[PDB]
Amino acid sequence: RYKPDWESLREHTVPKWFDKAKFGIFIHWGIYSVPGWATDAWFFQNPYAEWYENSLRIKESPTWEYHVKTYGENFEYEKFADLFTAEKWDPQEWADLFKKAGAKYVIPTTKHHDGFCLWGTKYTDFNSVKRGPKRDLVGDLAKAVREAGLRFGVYYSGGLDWRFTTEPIRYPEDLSYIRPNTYEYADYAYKQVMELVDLYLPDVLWNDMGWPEKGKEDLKYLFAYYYNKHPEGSVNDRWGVPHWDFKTAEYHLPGYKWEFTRGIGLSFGYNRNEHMLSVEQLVYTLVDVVSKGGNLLLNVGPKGDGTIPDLQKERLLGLGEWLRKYGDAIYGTSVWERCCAKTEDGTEIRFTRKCNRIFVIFLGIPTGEKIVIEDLNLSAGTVRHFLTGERLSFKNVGKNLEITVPKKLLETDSITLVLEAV
Amino acid sequence: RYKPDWESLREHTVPKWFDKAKFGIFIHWGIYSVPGWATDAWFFQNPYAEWYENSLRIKESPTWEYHVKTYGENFEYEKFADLFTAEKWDPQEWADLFKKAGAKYVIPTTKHHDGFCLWGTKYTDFNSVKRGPKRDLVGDLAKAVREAGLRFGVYYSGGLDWRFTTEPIRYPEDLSYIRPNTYEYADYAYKQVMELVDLYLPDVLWNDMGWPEKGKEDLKYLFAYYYNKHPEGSVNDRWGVPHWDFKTAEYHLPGYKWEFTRGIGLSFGYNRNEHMLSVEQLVYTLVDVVSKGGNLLLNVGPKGDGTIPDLQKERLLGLGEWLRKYGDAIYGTSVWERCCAKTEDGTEIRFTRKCNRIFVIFLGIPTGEKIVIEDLNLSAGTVRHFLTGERLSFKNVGKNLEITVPKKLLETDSITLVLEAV
Amino acid sequence: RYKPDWESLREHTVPKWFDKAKFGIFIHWGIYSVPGWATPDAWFFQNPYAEWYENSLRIKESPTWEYHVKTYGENFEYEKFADLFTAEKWDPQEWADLFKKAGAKYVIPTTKHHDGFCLWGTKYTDFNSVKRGPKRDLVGDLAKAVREAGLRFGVYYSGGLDWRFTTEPIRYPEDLSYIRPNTYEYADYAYKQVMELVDLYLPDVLWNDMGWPEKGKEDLKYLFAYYYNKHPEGSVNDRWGVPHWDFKTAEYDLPGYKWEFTRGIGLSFGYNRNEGPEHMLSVEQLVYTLVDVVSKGGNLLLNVGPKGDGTIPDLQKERLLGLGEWLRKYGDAIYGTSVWERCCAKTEDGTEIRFTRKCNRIFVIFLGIPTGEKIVIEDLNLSAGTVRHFLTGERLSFKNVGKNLEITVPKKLLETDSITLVLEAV
Amino acid sequence: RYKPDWESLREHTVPKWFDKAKFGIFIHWGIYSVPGWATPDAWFFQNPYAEWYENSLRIKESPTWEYHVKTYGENFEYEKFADLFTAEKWDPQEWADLFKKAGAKYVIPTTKHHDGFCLWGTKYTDFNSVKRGPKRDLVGDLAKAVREAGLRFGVYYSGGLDWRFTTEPIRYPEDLSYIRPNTYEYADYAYKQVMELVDLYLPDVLWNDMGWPEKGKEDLKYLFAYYYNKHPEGSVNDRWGVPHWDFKTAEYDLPGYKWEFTRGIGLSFGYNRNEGPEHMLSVEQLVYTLVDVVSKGGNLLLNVGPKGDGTIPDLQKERLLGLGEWLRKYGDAIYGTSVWERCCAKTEDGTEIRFTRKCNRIFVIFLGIPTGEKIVIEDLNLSAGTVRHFLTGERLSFKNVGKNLEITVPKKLLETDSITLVLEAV
Repeated sequence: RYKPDWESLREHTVPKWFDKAKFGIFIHWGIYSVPGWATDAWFFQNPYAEWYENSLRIKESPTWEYHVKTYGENFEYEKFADLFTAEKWDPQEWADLFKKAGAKYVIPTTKHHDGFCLWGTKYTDFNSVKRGPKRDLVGDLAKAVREAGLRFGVYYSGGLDWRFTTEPIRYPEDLSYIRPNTYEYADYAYKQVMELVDLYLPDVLWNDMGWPEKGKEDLKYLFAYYYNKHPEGSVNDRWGVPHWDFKTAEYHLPGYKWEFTRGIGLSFGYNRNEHMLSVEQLVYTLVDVVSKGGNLLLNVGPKGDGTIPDLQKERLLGLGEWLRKYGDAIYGTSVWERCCAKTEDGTEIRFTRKCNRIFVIFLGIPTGEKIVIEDLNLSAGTVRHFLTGERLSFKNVGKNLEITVPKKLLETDSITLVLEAV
Repeated sequence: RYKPDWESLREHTVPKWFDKAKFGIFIHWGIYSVPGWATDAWFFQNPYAEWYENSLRIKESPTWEYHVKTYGENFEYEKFADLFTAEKWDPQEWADLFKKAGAKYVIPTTKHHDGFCLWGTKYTDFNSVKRGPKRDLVGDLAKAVREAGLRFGVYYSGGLDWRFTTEPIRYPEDLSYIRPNTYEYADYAYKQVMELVDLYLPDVLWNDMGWPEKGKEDLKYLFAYYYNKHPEGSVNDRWGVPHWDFKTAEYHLPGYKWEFTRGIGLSFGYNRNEHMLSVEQLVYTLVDVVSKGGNLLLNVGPKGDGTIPDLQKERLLGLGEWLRKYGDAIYGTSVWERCCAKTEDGTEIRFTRKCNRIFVIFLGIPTGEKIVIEDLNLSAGTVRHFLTGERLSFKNVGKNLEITVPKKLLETDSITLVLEAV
Repeated sequence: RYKPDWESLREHTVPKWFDKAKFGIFIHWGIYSVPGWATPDAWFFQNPYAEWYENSLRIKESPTWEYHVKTYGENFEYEKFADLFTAEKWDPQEWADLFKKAGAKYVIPTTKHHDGFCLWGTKYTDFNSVKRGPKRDLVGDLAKAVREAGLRFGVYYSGGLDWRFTTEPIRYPEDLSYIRPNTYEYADYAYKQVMELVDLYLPDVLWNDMGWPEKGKEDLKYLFAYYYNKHPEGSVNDRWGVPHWDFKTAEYDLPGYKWEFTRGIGLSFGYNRNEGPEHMLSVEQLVYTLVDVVSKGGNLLLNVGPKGDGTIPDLQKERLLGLGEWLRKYGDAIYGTSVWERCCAKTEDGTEIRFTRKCNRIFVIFLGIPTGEKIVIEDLNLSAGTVRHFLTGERLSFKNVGKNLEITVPKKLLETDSITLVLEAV
Repeated sequence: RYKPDWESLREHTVPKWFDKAKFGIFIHWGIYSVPGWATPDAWFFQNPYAEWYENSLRIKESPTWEYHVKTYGENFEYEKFADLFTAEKWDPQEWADLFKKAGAKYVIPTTKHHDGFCLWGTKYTDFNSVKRGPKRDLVGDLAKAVREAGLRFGVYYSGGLDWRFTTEPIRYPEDLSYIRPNTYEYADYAYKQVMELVDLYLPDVLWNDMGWPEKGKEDLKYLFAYYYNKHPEGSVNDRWGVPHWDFKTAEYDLPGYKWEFTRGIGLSFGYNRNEGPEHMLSVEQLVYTLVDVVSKGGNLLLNVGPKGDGTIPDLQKERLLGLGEWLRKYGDAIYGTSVWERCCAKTEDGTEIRFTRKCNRIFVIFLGIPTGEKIVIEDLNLSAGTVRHFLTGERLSFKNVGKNLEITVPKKLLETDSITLVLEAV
């Protein structure tokens, strides 16, 4: 039984499925998806479309100029809640896209910074049941995501809620005082995350932007309650308290579990003006992250009508096809003695490990047969072209390792050459 | 004038009437009185009928099985509030029962763990004025209790309120995190106890299960306000702060005032399945408690219709008759140099003291005339059969004391032989 | 057993002996007693308290600074009075028997006053009576003498103030909020010294002064639990700045808690040469103070300021024995009493009256003796039964007359009392 | 790099070596080892722990107080055992090779137990092994010997308890909440001493005991960051009373965190003369304890209590080598394993069973060897593939039969095992 203090809660370690999953889908979707527009002066020129309302409150910004042109100056940001009808939304079609993309978990924004809630919460009427789609989007997405056999978590903007503030964030230091600040908000955040736990029992609680100072001691109780109901549940590292199951990162060997998050593009919310990572670059991000002990949480930004855009869908299916082929070198693997290496050509290389098996993943395919890995030595054994299963020649030449893999096998690979030694 | 800090409030000592009263009546009565049913796995097999709702939230328990049989699985615990009509309730009949039982104070549950309030509180509609009896039960019981010349206090479940939680207590350690937890509850508890003070000015504030952590500093102010309005008021020791007027106990020579509480049976709330303490055993509990500096708070559990059950009433009237006879050896007494002694026969003995007078109370009546009290010596004087006032022979034989009391006088006593030395 | 948290420590109520004691002796005695001198907003510039001599000396051009420079010299540091403090003619058995005869039930000397000098052989400083002037453990030897005479023994300790740890004087009352030792080192020192007093002498009272250092306040829940588990009948005053205390103190309806009034037989606490009998209370005024305090639920802690050589001046000796004769006589109306429903009344004439209580008996103590047989107490009625003259037991005639009470005491029985007419209602 | 705040310090997970180590040696050795004596609610009056000798001695009329007065005399203070502690026949290379042969992967001696005596040349007290009996840095010389044998080296430190700073004994368990050093001085001392151990010996485990002084708890976020940045493979137990720890401890579904069970080969931790083989575990019981602990995700920290002269008694020596032979054999089922889906099972006969895991392999360790070829494990089914006898590798016939598991192991292969039948599922 977990107790509500930091010493006891650190008994809860990252669950097995999370370390083994490797790849998950972030979904940023709300009333900001309706306009879906973006471009130290970062907040004046904000490339993140989820931040639309903040950008709109800055009357000197490009966002305000776009809004007046499109919707008119008398159109409050709140009004987007009536436009957000998600008419073309099919949660089974989403889940199946995510499944074929190779994802093992999915995490939608239940409430982003703008305070709009995508479920039928009883602590505010500013929600998707009373407004917009007249629908519990979190609950319907959950059923569908799990109908596809995937795990389901929830994002919650605990640290920011612009239903509780009026002045915008213009500079990064404005974040230290433009927060809800009240005891009432601390209660509200606690009650809303407890509600998500009771209604949807998520496998991940993914907070953002810190937790209200007045509510930090509540998390002792919230985590104990969560873990005692759901020990395979997990918690990210954005609460500003001394517990977390995994760390997060946006810039990118650790002994702790962590997770790298980014959009297919730059923006997390849908952005009309959009800069995208090719299929190839997304494969090299996945591999590099997993080789260093991490999971990749890749963000999809749907449109207001519930459709995932064209350029996003095709990057995701291209990722999933590469994962059906090279999945055994990704899923369920631990790190090696080191993550990295190069060739004389200048091709980078990444290692993973399932038992005594170890996978060597090239970020690219070498032109030539004779490949020379700088500063690697292998202790005897047998080494194979993973994809074909074909035995290859190898010897140790000094500090380097010489391997020759036929042109025949190189042409079968897609995006990465993958080998496998025992 | 009392100030709101612990150093000043400890100037408030237990008032005179409380130490002199010796015997009070707990009354556990609410919507749980309607079903009135009970049997480390204590919470699965909970013999306390007040805990019905908690037991019902455990779907694997005998309570849930009884409830489905009797009321059906679609019957919410809250629905008992409409059944709780207290139609046969007569508060003057209660008070007069308590008076003849020998009680000097009465304490009903204004709000137990289930959160239902027996007065017309303005901070929730889950109360006896809006629901059930359409009546202020705390206010009517108060008037009647004081019409009989008795003092009136209030119990309040500050530490537990199941209107603010959904998950049940299964194990004792669940109590450390399954509490309301919010700032809103801390305010609610403070406001509701302030309301009881303003409406009913009780002579005892009897909290239960601790006070919300977020509200503990409020009690500085609440106690100062209470004492400055009502210096003869008193406060129990279940707030989890550094002040109290008397201690409480459920298991049973101290320099501090305390109070032992138990049901006539095991359960505090009415329990169909019910194990009762005979009249005799209740007399020996009273005496033993008072001889050690305590008061006995004995609990009555009425039925939903407002009647105190048969077996409870008869135990209470049997207690009160013994108190009309031997009351001067109980009421208004202080402890002696020691509480206790035995005879060679093995009969226990207890001492009390009014001035230089001291009472020797046997838990039983010896068969024989010659009685031998082990390890007692008396400094000269005169020693009498309390009930008859008759002088007796006595001498000191070593460390023991020999007394002979005629068979004639022994037969007049009921339950206890009582003597009196000067 | 007591545990070290404030909630648990409230279980320790005031010991029955201290409640019943009613009267005890303070003793302010130290190296300040050697010069033994003070003057007849600006209290610290013209300090009439001889204990405060070093502080006054630190204030250039104070009256104490005049008397120090002419009498001892400017180049003569206060610390060196410790070698002049020899206690030549000290006899602890002579003190303990004086105090016994005075009616006192407990005795409390200053083990360390504000100047930091310790009157026992503490191991945490050499600035003490064993290494310096007396070459004697004064606290220990007085403890034994006091205890052989059958009295309880407490210790005073200046926790909040130690001038061995500060240089700058207190000039104004607001200076007390910052001119303190302030260090963690000082907090440890104070804790270790009071633990040492507990272990060596197991006193019946721990009487701190001037608050406890802020950094050491949390230590006191450990020290109090430690003290009480070794000595359940121990007691603690209210000058530590923490939630727990056994009795309150003061130097200036009734309370339901135990408290203690303290004052000198004279004005100054430490011996003052420059203080004649005009600043001293007579035997009458001392009995009136005792009765007044006791009727309000307190003990009186009366201070005696001895000379550097260990003798108590005759003036002070005299008043103590006079008090004791009155207490040998009227003691059954003082010792072991409680408060009545009210403390006070007065006659139409103007003689103050005070009340105490032992069970159903009620003592009516007049502060003075009326010069007429017909006595009218204003604004009092009695529950009646019988009212008698306390000393002889003789029943008197009395009647409630409206809001007042009327009572006939023969001149024969008024002449049997000393200082106070005493009656008794049952 | 690690930063000094609890949130940042959770980044330091338990080092892979400690997770994989499975078995280490405690060594309780000090001046208490000289008398080396204890007895066969009231645990402190009749203490069977020889380490606690000084505390027992402080309790007048305890069994330890009897044995001290007759054997050494009443006037003989516990402190002077430090001069009798000479470690005449101590050889650290002999210990380190015993421990190596026993299969241990780490070794942890008491650098300072509750009595405050330090087994290294600390500069913060003279009450240590360099200035006193051994005239030797015992911690330093054992560290080198342990490290030359290829083992990891930790340090035990009694932070929460130091009897050089308290006089009064622990008589009851509630006394531990207040009879503590309590000063800021003590908090500084403990911090400086453990920083000194870090700087001198850079241990692989910091094993505190009895909590950390409350006034020093905030220091530990600085000390932990300091320790880990100098030594990332370092580890810290859970007896400091702060949010951060690397493994939990105990002396009495599975956990997902690392923990450690500690117990003596006998009852007492420090050497006890008055303790024969009836209070000692056999080789069988030690292997059963190790397996049980490891199947539940812990290491076993087995304590050895050496004599004052530095020798380990033959009884204790014997059991260690027996264990080691079993671990030389079945080590691939212990070292570097993890927990399986469940710890335990039992046969219909009643032989307990435990599980461990290396990748896809699953070891079925019987606590005992069945006396029949047909074996029925209750309430278990296997994912199957193949089940083989671990030692020989030979594939066995097996079938799931309802809720149980059936398995035929020839008598020839049952006779190849020592103490435990071991199987293996792939």
